[PDB]
Amino acid sequence: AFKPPPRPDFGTSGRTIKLQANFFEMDIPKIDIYHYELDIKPEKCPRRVNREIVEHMVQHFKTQIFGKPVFDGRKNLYTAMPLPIGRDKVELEVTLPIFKVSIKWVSCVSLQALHDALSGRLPSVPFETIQALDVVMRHLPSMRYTPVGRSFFTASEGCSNPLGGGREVWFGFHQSVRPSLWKMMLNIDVSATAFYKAQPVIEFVCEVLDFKSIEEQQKPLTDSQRVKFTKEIKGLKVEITHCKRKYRVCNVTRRPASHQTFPLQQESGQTVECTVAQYFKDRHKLVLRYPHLPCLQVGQEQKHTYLPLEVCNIVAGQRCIKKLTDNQTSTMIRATARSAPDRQEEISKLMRSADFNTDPYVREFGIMVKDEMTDVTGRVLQPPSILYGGRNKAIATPVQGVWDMRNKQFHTGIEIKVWAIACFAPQRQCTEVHLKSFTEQLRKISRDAGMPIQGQPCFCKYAQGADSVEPMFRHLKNTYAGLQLVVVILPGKTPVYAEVKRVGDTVLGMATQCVQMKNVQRTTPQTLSNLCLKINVKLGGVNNILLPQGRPPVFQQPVIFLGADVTHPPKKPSIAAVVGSMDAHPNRYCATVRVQQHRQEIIQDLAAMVRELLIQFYKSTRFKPTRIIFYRAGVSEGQFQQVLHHELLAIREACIKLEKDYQPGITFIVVQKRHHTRLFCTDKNERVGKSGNIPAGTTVDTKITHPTEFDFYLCSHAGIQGTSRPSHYHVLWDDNRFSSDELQILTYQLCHTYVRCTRSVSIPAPAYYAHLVAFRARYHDHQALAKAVQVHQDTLRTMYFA
RNA sequence: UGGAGUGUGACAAUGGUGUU
RNA sequence: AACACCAUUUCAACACUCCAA
Repeated sequence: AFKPPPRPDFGTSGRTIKLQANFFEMDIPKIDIYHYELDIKPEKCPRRVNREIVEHMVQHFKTQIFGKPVFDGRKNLYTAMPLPIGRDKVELEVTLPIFKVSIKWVSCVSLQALHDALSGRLPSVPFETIQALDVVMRHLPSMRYTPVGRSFFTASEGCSNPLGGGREVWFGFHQSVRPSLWKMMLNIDVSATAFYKAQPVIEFVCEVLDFKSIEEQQKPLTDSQRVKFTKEIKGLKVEITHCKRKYRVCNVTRRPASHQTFPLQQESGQTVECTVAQYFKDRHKLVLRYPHLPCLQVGQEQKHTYLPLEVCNIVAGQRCIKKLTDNQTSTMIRATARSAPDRQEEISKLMRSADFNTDPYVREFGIMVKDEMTDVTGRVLQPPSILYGGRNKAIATPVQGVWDMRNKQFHTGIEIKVWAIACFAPQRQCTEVHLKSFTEQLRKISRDAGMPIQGQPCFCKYAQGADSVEPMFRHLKNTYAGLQLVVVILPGKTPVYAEVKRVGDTVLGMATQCVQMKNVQRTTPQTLSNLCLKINVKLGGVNNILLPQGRPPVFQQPVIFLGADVTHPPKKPSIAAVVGSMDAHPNRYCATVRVQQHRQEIIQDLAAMVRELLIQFYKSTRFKPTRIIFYRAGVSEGQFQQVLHHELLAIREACIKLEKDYQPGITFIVVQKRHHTRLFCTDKNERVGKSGNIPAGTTVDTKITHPTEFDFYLCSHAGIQGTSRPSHYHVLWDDNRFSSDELQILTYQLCHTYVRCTRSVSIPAPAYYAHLVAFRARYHDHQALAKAVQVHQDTLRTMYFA
């Protein structure tokens, strides 16, 4: 439970398809770079200030040192060539129109060891080296661009994309230095956001208040305009233009600049009441061109510092946080999240205009970055045959990641004979005609799906308030003998849903299915179809199974599939969910959910959860799992060592305390949807759909993947919009000794066992289910709430989370 | 609350050190 | 009570697109 497994082989299954990744090949020298620690007092200075201080320290001490370093911004310094120092601390003083800086030697970072690491020599890739290189590549844009999080943003070169108000669209990019199979690469992905337009505040008022010009009004119209302008400018930073000095707007004055008064404190004689306009007229010899406009209150309310709008400009680099209107959000998504070729060309254009090969800090260390994206081979895996049943027992073949139930019926359809209707929406907007039409349409779709509605509901009543849920359900449960389903019509977002699911899933164990109000009014066959999928699954039926004869050889012996995900509160306990397959299809899953420490992603009581699932598996199959496939979802790389250490033991421990010396092979895999890796089709004809993304099933385990460890990219879903995010899978452990092809095919095949739709999903079904279970337990003093997530006895043996 | 896909969030929340 | 900074938390929220010929 310490070391991750090496990649066994390279996959050879599927049709090859020429690809390009958003990785840019880097040429890195064998030179050793030198690392030094800085010590700066005071110890609270912002990063930008630190970079500024170091910048001053470099040029003013060229006679002693620096015969061109890079900076972290906080206690990390690198130089290409060495300097006159030692392990001893060298302290000096600098001045900024007053700081004390101490430079201390730390260590040497050899890039020869980096080549030995990228090659087959050293198995471990020095993290300190990756950090150093990343600091080098980020040093310039950290000062040149506007840093946000881990990305860098900037304005537009020619055109200027507006948003209205004081906003406009600034574009940016996220860079990160990553290790590869043979050569270091630079990962880069573009993005966009909304910044405040760098303009005079007098024009900001014009744009916020919908003025063609400021001379449209000679006097302030209303208190509401004051509130609106304040709502937009309160909190923003502005620079002055009659001396430079940056200020922060705390409020907007009620009175015009001609009447806005303040304590003048004219040297001696203390304060005299003076208006802002008279002040700027006397002191700064400036007559206000627009004295009828209010002032910006800046700084402290006790300080009484006001500024006319015509001397203030909004400083650039200020991102917006305010709510975006329809046109703003539209123009945003109408200029970002574009199709795959558009994003591809944007990244290329970015790599062309960023020009890393001409920047001094990059050239200092002799680093060369390829201006073209990295070509990668890639290969499209083969979609599994989906077996439907019914009278004909037809087969569905996933075309482009999507199939349908046209002339097909469920593998195990359920004859629904007893069911109820409880509408919580007002009868005024939801007539009985809507309910009957919805009933007819539902019955037809149901019977067509192989899950026939054998007749009208035994119950149909309107209701209101969540307090009506628990009593009614009890009555419903006691009146009608052997009811199968309770359909709950909701008028939108309401606390009713949470109680419906609480009473339904935990308290009584009744199969409940909520439907939004509008879908009851106007009904399409597709919606009713997916709804039937959910119903048929919730009632214990089987929608569809993988073709039994068309499965990887792992199924030749009893094997269980586990999925795990963790959800954190908005102080409240977090909840971890672990699901497990309960048959050999594998279609049916049982859910286990626990409560945990705040924001602790490491599943603590995992062992017991696995124990339950294992026990339930034996109860449902009469077979003991010779293999355990654990899909962990939600953890990032920085948590791997931690998670893999505990949870794997937690799994293994569960296998020991159960029976004798029963130790099946555990295959610990980490699913990751959140990453800055994009894949594009090289051939224009290979593009799929409007979004023009890579075809569903695209598999990559070369060039852009880890040099030594077992990981692979799999785009298992078809891109509906924008650019697809290929799900990344990292095998942290593997006792079963999977081949690349086998595990990739198994994973892609498990992406077809999703029971809520006739499509291929981005992540495997167990992980998705685990996410649904977790998010469901969200709707449901610590030991008290620990039993709140404990679902019902009869609900446990079902997929209520579906 | 029919479903899937992908954009935004990072002046985010907390515990920590520290400031007139 | 405001304000800085260091280490963590991709959790959740909102929105959009797609499911006529």
